[PDB]
Amino acid sequence: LSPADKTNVKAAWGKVGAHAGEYGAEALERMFLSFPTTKTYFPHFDLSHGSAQVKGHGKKVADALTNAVAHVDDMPNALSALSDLHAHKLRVDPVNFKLLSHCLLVTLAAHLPAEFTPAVHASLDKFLASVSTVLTSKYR
Amino acid sequence: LSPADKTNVKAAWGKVGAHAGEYGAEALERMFLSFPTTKTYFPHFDLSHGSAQVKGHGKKVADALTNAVAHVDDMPNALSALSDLHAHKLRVDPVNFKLLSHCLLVTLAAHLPAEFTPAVHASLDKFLASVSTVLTSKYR
Amino acid sequence: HLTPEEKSAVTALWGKVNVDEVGGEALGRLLVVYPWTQRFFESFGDLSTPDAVMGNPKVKAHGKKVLGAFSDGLAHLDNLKGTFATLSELHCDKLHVDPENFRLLGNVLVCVLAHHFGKEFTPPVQAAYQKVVAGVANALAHKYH
Amino acid sequence: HLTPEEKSAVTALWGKVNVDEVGGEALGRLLVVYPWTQRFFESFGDLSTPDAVMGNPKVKAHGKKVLGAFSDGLAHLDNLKGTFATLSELHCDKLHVDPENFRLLGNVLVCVLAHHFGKEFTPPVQAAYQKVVAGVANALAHKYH
Ligand code: HEM
Ligand code: HEM
Ligand code: HNI
Ligand code: HNI
Repeated sequence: LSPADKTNVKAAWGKVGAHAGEYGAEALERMFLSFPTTKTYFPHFDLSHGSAQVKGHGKKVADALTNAVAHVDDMPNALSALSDLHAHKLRVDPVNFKLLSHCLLVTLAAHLPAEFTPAVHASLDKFLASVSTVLTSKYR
Repeated sequence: LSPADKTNVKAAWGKVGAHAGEYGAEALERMFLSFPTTKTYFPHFDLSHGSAQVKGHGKKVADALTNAVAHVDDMPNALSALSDLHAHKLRVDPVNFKLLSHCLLVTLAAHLPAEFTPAVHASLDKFLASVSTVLTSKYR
Repeated sequence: HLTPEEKSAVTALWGKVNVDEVGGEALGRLLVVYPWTQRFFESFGDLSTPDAVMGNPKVKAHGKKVLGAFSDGLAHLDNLKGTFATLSELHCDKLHVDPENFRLLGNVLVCVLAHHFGKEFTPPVQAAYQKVVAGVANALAHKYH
Repeated sequence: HLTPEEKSAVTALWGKVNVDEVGGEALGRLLVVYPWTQRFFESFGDLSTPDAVMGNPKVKAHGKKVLGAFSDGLAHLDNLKGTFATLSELHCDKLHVDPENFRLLGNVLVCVLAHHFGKEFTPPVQAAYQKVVAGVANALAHKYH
C-alpha cells in the first residue's frame, strides 16, 4: 500500500460518506444474489430485498471498513475482535472474502463512476485483500 | 499468523540444517515434473535430476526462507529485495508460488516425519503463504 | 444455466455496450489491478503508469478482440466449451495462462459493466452476468482437464 | 491421463497404502491446515485443537470413506466422470462446499503420501499422483461448472 493508494481510498470513501451503510447493504445483496454459497452463513437472517438486518449488517461491514481506512497503517489490532468471529467460530472460507470484495467494487463502480478510476480500483482491491488477510490471519 | 504458529517453524527449520539447499532443490525438482507451465520462468535452463544449477537456487530459496524465520515480524522488510525481482522484473503469477510451497511441504513431510505433525504442517503452510504474499506485494 | 429472464436481461444490456471501448477498459484494468498479467503483454510497450496502460492503443485493440470472444460466448450460451475450444487450446497449450486469470478478467469486465451502466447494472443483472463470465472461464480452461 | 509406467507406479504405491489411517490423516489434516473446512463437519463434535481432530473417530471413519472413493477413481482413471457421478451431486448443491477445497484435500493427501513413503514417493511418482488428484478434484467439481 503506497502513500498514493491511501489518498485514493480516503478520497473514494470521502464520496461514500453517509451512503456507506447503503453501499455495504447493496454489496451484501449482490453477494447473496450472485453467489448463493455465501447465504449459508446467514440461515437466521431474512435474505429478502430491503431487509433492515441486511441494511443494518451493511452499516456494520461499511463502518468496519471506515475504521480500516481511518487506521491506515498496521490494521491487525483494530480488526482483532472481528478476526475471532469470522475465523474462530463461524469459520468462513476465504474465497467468500474475494466474493464480497468484488461485490463491494461492483457497488462503488456503479455509484461513484468519476471516482472509480483504474488506480482507485487497484488501491481499493488491494485494500480489500489486506482487510480480507487481516480478517483471515488467526486460524486454529 | 499466530504465536503458537511461530514456534513450530523454528523446530521444523531448525532440524533442517545445512542441507537446506537439498530440501529447497528437491521442492524445485518436484514442481517442474508435477506442473508443466512452471518451466517458462527458466528459459536458459536444462534442469534434469542431477543438474548442477538446481542446487544453487535451491540454496537461494532455503537461505531466503531462514532469513524469513529469524525475521517473522519484519518479514515484508527483511525480504524486500526479492519482492522487486519477483514483481517488476519477472512478474511471477501468484499461483506458481502456491505450486512451490506445496512441493516444499511434500519434501519436509518426506525427510522429516517425526516433525511434520498436523499442527507443524498447518503452521508451515501458514508461514510459506505469508512468505509468498511478501514476494508478490510489489507490482502496481 | 441462465433463466429466460436472465438471458433476456443479459442480451438487453449487451446491445447497449460500446464494443469499441469496454474490452479495452476491461483488459486495461486487469493489467493495472493484477499487474503480474502484464507478463503476457510485454510485446505491447508502455504499461508502467496506469494512464499509459489505458491509453495504450494495442491494449485497446486487443481488448476489442477479447470483447468479441465474450460476445460470441453470449450468442451461444449452450455451446461455451465449443465456442472457446480453439481459444482454450491457444491459452492453455501455447500461452500457458493460469486459468485463475480467466476468472479475474471476467470479474474485471463485470466491474466495467457496473461502471458504464451505473444503477442499470442491478444485483440480479450482475447475478446473471456472473453465470456468463464463470461459464466463459471454465470453457476457456477446459484444455487443462 | 498419464503414461502406463506412471499408472503402474500409482497402482504399486497404492498397493502399499493401507485402508487405513492415510484417509483419516488426509481429512484430519485438511481440517487442521484449513480450519474453514470444519464448518461442513459441525455434527462431528469437538475439533477445537489439532489433537481433537486427529483423535476424532467420526473424522477417521469419514477419512476411510474419502480414501475409499479415491481408490474407486484410481480403479477407473479412463472415465473420472462416470465414477464420481454419485459424489459430485452430493457435495455441490447440498453441502455447499467450494470447489477450491477439493484441490486442497488432494494436495494434502499428496503430503500424507510423502509423510508415509518418504524417499519412495519420488518426484516423477508425485507428478502422476498430481494429475490423479487434479482429475478427482475436477470430476468432483462437475455440477455448477
Ligand atoms: C518460497 C518462495 C520463494 C522464494 C523464497 C524464492 C526465493 C528466491 C531467491 C532467494 C532467488 C535468488 C535471487 C537471485 O537471482 O539472486 C530466487 C530467484 C528466482 N525465483 Fe524465486 N523464490 C520463491 C518462489 C519462486 C517461484 C514460485 C518462482 C516461479 C515459478 C520463482 C522463480 C524464481 C526465478 C525465475 C528466479 C531467478 C532465476 C532466473 O533469473 O531465471 N521463485 N527466488
Ligand atoms: C475469459 C477471458 C478471455 C478471453 C475471452 C480471451 C480472448 C482472447 C482472444 C479472442 C484472443 C485473440 C486470439 C488471436 O488473435 O488469435 C486472445 C489473445 C490472447 N489472450 Fe486471451 N482471453 C481471455 C483471457 C486472457 C487472460 C486472462 C490472459 C492473460 C493475461 C490472456 C492472454 C492472451 C494473450 C497473451 C493473447 C495473445 C494472442 C494474440 O496474439 O491475439 N487472455 N484472448
Ligand atoms: C461470507 C461470509 C462473510 C464475509 C466474506 C465477511 C466479510 C467481512 C468483511 C470483508 C471485507 C468485513 C469488513 C466484514 C465486517 C463485519 N462482518 Ni463479516 N463477513 C462474513 C460473514 C459475517 C457474519 C455471518 C457476521 C456476523 C453476523 C451477525 O449476526 O452479527 C459478520 C459480521 C461482521 C461484522 C459485525 C460483527 C459484530 O456484530 O460486531 C462486521 C463489522 N460477517 N465482514
Ligand atoms: C471441506 C469439505 C469437503 C471436501 C473438500 C470433501 C472432499 C472429498 C473428496 C476429494 C476431494 C472425496 C473423494 C470425498 C469423498 C466423500 N465425501 Ni467429501 N468432502 C468434504 C465434505 C464432505 C462432507 C461434509 C460429507 C458428509 C456430508 C454430510 O452432511 O453428512 C462428505 C462425504 C463424503 C463421502 C461420503 C459419501 C456418502 O454420504 O456416502 C465421500 C465418499 N464430504 N470428499
